[PDB]
Amino acid sequence: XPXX
Amino acid sequence: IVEGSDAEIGMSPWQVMLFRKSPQELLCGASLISDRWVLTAAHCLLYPPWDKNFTENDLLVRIGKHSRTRYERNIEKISMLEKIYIHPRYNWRENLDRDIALMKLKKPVAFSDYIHPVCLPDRETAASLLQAGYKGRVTGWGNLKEGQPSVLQVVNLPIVERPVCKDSTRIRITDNMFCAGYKPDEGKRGDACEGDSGGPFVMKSPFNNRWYQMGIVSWGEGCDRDGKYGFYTHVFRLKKWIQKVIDQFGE
Amino acid sequence: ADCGLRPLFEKKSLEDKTERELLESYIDGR
Ligand SMILES: *[C@@H]1O[C@H](CO)[C@@H](O)[C@H](O)[C@H]1NC(C)=O
Ligand SMILES: [Cl-]
Ligand code: NA
Repeated sequence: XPXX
Repeated sequence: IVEGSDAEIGMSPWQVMLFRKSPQELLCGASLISDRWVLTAAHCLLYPPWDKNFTENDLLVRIGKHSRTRYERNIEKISMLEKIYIHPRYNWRENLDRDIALMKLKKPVAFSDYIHPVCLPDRETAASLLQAGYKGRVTGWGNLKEGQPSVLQVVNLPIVERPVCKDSTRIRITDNMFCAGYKPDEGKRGDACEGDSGGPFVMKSPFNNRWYQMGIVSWGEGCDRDGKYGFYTHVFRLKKWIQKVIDQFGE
Repeated sequence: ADCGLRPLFEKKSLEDKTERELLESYIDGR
């Protein structure tokens, strides 16, 4: 999902 | 960065590290676009599903770095943030559309051999360069595999055709994103990964020999998986917003 | 303004170790  | 290599000294002098004050840790990458403005991904600052919502006082930026961890007294500059600006239509609830944020520093940073801004593309540079099969470059201090590097990593990756990007994922992609990475049939590897988020995807223009930031590391599903691609915020398409913010709040 | 021109590379007429891969993709990538 998001890079994070 | 997966399947990259150590950057050379001063190779990416616009690279910025977004750093949490407490506990002290790397949060994200970012880029220097002028002496007082830094560009990053909105999701580095605001992502409610993970209870993330940083305020200016929670963060620092570190500019001119090479080592991931060492304090580089000689060369790095540590700056405080005056204000964070997140795109108002950043769609965190669905697909990370418009994954972009600006940070204004509390004082201008002095440029040096290690600290220097990247250009933002004009319309024709974007049209000409952001085409499938042309390569850009991603840098960061993120994970080496889906495991942290000693120094800044670099990898070059080709831009991918939109239908291939679209068919690779169930996330609803938009024209404010592009994807990059090798296809399985190209027999090469490489990707950004966690911790590289917010940092720059750059291209060297053959028209004027300058480096332009075309993308921001935004999202992906794992890192360096076969048939998956990294996704990047499309900087040119969001440049109208960048210009509005800087015009209103001061270069 | 002076953006995008690196002190230790373009400003010294020095190339980094992999930038030619980017330039060559303009020839061969499409
Ligand atoms: C984030 O935190 C700020 C306070 O620092 C709050 O005003 C704002 O509503 C929060 N944003 C979201 C979307 O949760
Ligand atoms: Cl194959
Ligand atoms: Na892949």
